[PDB]
Amino acid sequence: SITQLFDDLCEALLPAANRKRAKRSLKKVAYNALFTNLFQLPARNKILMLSFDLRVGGLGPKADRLEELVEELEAVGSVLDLLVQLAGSGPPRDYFLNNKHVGRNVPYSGYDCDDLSVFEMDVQSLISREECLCHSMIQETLQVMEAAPGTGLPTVGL
Amino acid sequence: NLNAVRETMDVLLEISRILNTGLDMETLSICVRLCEQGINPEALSSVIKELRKATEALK
Amino acid sequence: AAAAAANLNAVRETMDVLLEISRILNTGLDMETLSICVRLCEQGINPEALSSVIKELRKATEALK
Amino acid sequence: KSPNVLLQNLCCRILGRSEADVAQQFQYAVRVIGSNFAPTVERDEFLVAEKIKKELIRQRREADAALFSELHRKLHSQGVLKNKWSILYLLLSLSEDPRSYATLFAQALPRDAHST
Amino acid sequence: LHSQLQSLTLRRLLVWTYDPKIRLKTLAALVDHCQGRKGGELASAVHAYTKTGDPYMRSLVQHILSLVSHPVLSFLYRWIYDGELEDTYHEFFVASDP
Repeated sequence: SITQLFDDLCEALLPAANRKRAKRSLKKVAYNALFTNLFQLPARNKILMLSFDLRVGGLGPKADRLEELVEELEAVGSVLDLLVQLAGSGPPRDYFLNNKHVGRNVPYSGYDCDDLSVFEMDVQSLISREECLCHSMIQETLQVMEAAPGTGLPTVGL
Repeated sequence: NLNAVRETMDVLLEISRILNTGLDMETLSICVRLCEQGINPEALSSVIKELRKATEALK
Repeated sequence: AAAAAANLNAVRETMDVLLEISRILNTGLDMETLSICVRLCEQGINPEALSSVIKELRKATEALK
Repeated sequence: KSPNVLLQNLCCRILGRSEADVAQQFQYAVRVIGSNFAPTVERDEFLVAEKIKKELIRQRREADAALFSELHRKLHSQGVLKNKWSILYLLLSLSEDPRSYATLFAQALPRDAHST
Repeated sequence: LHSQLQSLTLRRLLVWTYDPKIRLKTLAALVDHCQGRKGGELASAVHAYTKTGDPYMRSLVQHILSLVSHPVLSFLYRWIYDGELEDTYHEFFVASDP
């Protein structure tokens, strides 16, 4: 049902509410764009090149997880080759973290000051989020409260 | 077999979640089954990025 | 033009001097491999980490030979 | 290029293979290089120089210890090299003797004293 | 801490120096429990600090024990394989008679 699997795909990406002619026109954009590439390298390596860029900017264990799944997905190759293409298109606690004070046999470390320095940035981002909200909540409504009479109002636009 | 092809489809969602791909659960099974036909995946990367483009012009 | 050819000369010099320091120190590197390790060290990378890798891939190419 | 694609050329130079063949080693090279990217010791080419002379003198090769001093100046003469500490720190580590204790002698500073 | 004074304040120090308020709490109370102990009797009074359970202290003191008990295991591996005990100061628990 390859002629239908493109028809069901065009429904999901259609945002819910003419919804009867847009699907007819969006199926054109699906075909008008599918045959441009057709007119005109291993698989796991492309993940590692993205695994590297993970570890550099921190978040090591997540990168050790991305490789943990592709190792069990072996025991389909063309599917992961599609996900690596859309890697950047997406939209933008645990106390048993470092916590040298809990464990069975925790090894000697001495002060770190590189875990407490990335434990105050975990808090500084919190106070900087709940402050942009109050900057994006008093702005979205004062831009309407003070304007020309009848701009932001939809009933006056009739 | 449907128990196996469910697990193999469930693991594949996570590697598409941490790779920050916008594919939700429904569009994934559509694209997995469509890639399972034999279509070249280098082209599917363009239709999804364009369907999402013309979708934004509406909103 | 010219300033794009004067830079290709000042790089073939330095890549020829680093090959002299490489032989009097008796590193097993050659002119092709050494240009990879120089590029990496320009972006900023731990030479204590990068040298552990080369000391390993050269240590595994023998188990296969 | 980028360091991630550049690390794979290295695994193809040392091991003679194509990138579709050798992918277990390149999985081990991303593990070590990554999470160990930032330099850990204060950088100075002076200290690393006085350790490549001290090493070529120790092999009774006192003539090449004074030739290096003339090759290390030329590096500064041309000026296309930004990090001269790194490439020497590496060339020294891969050095083999054609033919003990190191907590007594001069070691690089730790960078832990500073608030990195 | 001194390089940043050129910004940090009092309330910012409390979090910076909240951990070294503990290591300087065990060590400053580990040198009083073993005051007059010399020789092995000291390596036995820095081991009575491991029965604590606190995962941060039991993994600190259990490291100082691994250094203090190195000389003790130096006589032992000497008085077992060679039988030549030598300690001008009386530390080993095997006392010889001239």
